[PDB]
Amino acid sequence: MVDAFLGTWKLVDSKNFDDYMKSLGVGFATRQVASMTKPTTIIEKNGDILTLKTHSTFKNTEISFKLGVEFDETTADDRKVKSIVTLDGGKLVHLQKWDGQETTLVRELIDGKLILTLTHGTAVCTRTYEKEA
Ligand SMILES: CCCCCCCCCCCCCCCCCC(=O)O
Repeated sequence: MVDAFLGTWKLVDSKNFDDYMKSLGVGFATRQVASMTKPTTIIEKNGDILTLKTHSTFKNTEISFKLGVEFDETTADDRKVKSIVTLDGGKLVHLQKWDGQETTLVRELIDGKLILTLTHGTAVCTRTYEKEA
């Protein structure tokens, strides 16, 4: 049900990522490098386990999860969170919880592009990824 999300994706547009990072308490120097970084996101499946890799010249991350089953995660900015990823309205919705805080990472396909919407506090960031062959 997730299959159109699978593959290798490259960042091609970013709006309000600094706002999002600052809301999370990321320091200025990290925000500065991150603002010029273009990650590659690789989404693969093996049975109902999904692996999501984010690779860049700055930070790399990898998570594996079953849809609808909570997992522990340590984010790129070193938050230790309780996470769950589900399909909702055809969107891949990743909710992270820690210290009573929450943030959502929502992925939706629009005209073949992967749109990642990141919300924390009032900050709303929209990052667009395009498929690599
Ligand atoms: C792994 C590369 C992530 C993007 C560059 C480094 C950012 C580090 C500080 C902010 C981390 C916030 C949580 C992760 C944001 C992921 C954004 C994305 O996948 O495009």
